[PDB]
Amino acid sequence: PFAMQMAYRFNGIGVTQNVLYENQKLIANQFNSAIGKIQDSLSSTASAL
Amino acid sequence: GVFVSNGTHWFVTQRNFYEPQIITTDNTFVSGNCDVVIGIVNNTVYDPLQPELDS
Amino acid sequence: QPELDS
Ligand SMILES: *[C@@H]1O[C@H](CO)[C@@H](O[C@@H]2O[C@H](CO)[C@@H](O)[C@H](O)[C@H]2NC(C)=O)[C@H](O)[C@H]1NC(C)=O
Ligand SMILES: *[C@@H]1O[C@H](CO)[C@@H](O[C@@H]2O[C@H](CO)[C@@H](O)[C@H](O)[C@H]2NC(C)=O)[C@H](O)[C@H]1NC(C)=O
Ligand SMILES: *[C@@H]1O[C@H](CO)[C@@H](O)[C@H](O)[C@H]1NC(C)=O
Repeated sequence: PFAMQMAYRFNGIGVTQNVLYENQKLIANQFNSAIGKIQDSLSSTASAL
Repeated sequence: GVFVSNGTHWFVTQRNFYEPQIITTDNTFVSGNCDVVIGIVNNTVYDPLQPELDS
Repeated sequence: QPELDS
């Protein structure tokens, strides 16, 4: 499952895996907003390519 | 490791090899209560100290 | 600390 994979990936950077399970919806919201900001600041005329 | 289940009983294994064991308080740690984890499961956590030690 | 008491 995806949440268990992300919890194991928090162990690699030195955070215990209960920090993901206790903050799962906040982390999902921050990811879903960061992808949208990537899409916004790419869709406009900021030629980063 | 991870928690697994053979259909009825719950074990704990390592991630890269199947080697199940009995869930005690030496394979686990405790942080919080059971109303914030999405997908929690009722089971028994065995204690390796009380049933052998009385005196 | 207290839990060896019988
Ligand atoms: C799931 O694991 C449990 C734990 O080993 C199995 O229970 C054992 O079943 C055997 C039958 O072959 C008995 O001799 C043991 O005494 C049982 N152990 C305990 C602690 O009850 C159970 O059979 C497994 N289930 C499946 C479907 O494999
Ligand atoms: C897991 O265990 C808890 C603790 O017994 C269960 O919570 C109880 O559930 C019953 C039935 O819904 C309620 O009548 C009790 O008031 C609950 N007690 C507490 C302290 O929450 C929970 O339902 C169990 N979950 C499963 C899937 O078995
Ligand atoms: C996991 O998915 C099933 C359907 O595939 C769903 O019924 C269940 O509620 C899901 N588990 C959780 C904890 O939401």
